[PDB]
Amino acid sequence: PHELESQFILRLPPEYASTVRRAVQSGHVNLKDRLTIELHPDGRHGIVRVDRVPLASKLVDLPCVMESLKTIDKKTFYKTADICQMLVSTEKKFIWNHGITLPLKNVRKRRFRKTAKKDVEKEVKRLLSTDAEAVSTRWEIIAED
Amino acid sequence: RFSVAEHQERYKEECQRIFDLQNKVLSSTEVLSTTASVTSLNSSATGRCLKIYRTFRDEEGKEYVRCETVRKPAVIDAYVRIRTTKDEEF
Amino acid sequence: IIQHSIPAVELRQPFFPTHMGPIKLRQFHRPPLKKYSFGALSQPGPHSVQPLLKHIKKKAKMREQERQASGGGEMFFMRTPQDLTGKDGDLILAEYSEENGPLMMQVGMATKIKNYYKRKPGKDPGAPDCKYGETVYCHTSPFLGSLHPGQLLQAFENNLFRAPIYLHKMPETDFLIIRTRQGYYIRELVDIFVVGQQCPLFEVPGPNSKRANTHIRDFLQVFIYRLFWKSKDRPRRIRMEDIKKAFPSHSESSIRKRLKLCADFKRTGMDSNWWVLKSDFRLPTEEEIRAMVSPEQCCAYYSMIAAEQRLKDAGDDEVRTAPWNTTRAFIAAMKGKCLLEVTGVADPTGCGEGFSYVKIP
Repeated sequence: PHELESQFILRLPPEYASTVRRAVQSGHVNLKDRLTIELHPDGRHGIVRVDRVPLASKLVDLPCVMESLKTIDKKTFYKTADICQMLVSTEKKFIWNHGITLPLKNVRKRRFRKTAKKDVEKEVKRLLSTDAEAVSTRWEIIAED
Repeated sequence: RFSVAEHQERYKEECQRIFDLQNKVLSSTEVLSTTASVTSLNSSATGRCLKIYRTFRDEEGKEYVRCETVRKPAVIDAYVRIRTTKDEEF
Repeated sequence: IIQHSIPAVELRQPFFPTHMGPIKLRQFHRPPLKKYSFGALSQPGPHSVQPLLKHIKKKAKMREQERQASGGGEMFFMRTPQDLTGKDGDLILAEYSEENGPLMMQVGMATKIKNYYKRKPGKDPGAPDCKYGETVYCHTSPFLGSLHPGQLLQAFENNLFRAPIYLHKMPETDFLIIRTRQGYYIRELVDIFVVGQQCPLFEVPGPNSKRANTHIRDFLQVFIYRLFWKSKDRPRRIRMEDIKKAFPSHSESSIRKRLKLCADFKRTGMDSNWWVLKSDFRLPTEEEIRAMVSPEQCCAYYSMIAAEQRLKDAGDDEVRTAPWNTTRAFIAAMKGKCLLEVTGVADPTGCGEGFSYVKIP
């Protein structure tokens, strides 16, 4: 079978980004030893090791949706993957408010129409299980108390 | 009392001006400095929280009762919507 | 005019899913980073990224050899799923301004970049030249506004929408990591477009519409025909629980309705518990199956069911912002049926920027 490739964006500190960029544009396999990525079983934490120097990483959710588009003639572009995550290196914390481009900054706060967390469904599933495992349930919409 | 050219031209100019503004906004390479003020809703129209009493049996012999209060209007809506639907499933 | 990849026009399941559940409809076009169970990345620990520069230039030199061996004209290259990898070719990125657009391309579909250039009054030097796309001189503005004299505007143009794009240079810190089961791979990016508000050219159907139910029935029929084509036994035969694995929300009465014509169930003897193909039934050819369902209809259906989920999760203003209403409003405005209030609540920005596509008389 075929599995859709999973592309994400890696953001590095600027000096480390310059060393990684020089090693990528060089093209040797020396970069392969120099740059490693360890993703922790949290799923939202990691180390990126540039030249064997550890950097602390967080995999965050991006507010917009990006799409990689490949081409052979620079006139027709074929969509290859959807990018929604970024492993910035240096829950609410794992959500990025800004977009990658310069015009998109504070997009989630200003350029996004109010949208719901769809979280609440999981919380309701937790309450329903407790109700069904009980015997007697008493409910009242309340006031200030 | 125009019901024709006035409406059409007004719509056209709002379209062109809006488009121009959008073009100016997106192609900006100006750096933007890093919550936007919004109306804050009350705990629902009624301003009412939800409290649930649960009766369970512990190991050996016991009959403890748990009173749990849900102050989140979002959890409330989804909870009681299901309860009202169930009241009608029978 | 738009020629999608052969995985896209044949509606392969990895790229065009048969069924999307609720947690997969909430993560529509935002696929999370999945953990592998088997493979090299499934073992926990540090993993080296691998620089592909020799792979990119080897594949580009090989494709140029293929093009010059075929007479030197323009060629069609995306014939396999392995052509749609990010490991080769010139990648650009495309960011969207809206959170949830009314229409959005699936993986494997093609789009074009058109540079609309309105000449200056009288003499003009020529279109400011651009790295990507082809230039066209537009007297009649494609979008809602009109181009200024001497203004070039790039745009994504395909069958789904048409949207103004704006080329920005990438940040100096961001690279692109393509992870697969075997390892990590890194490219740099230099070009990233920002896509403005889309102008929809395809109408998203409504829920329980006639076009909606027709697309569901035709998609199920195309999947059944392609399972019959994949069958190796001579009286081609399929199993029902393959279709029940693909479409699990379907009642089995509908699947048996699709299999009633073109197949019959064998209970006993040979081919038992199989749905063999009827001997008088001619299985349709590849071009007929391609003419049954279009990929843009699948994208419109996916937009409808994703918007159905978002509205369902959020308990009339929101209903107006649903893509069936907004696509109907914009296409009706383009024929001149009706006008749109350009300031309203269907505005995907939430501020004065951007349009709202809801009908006004």
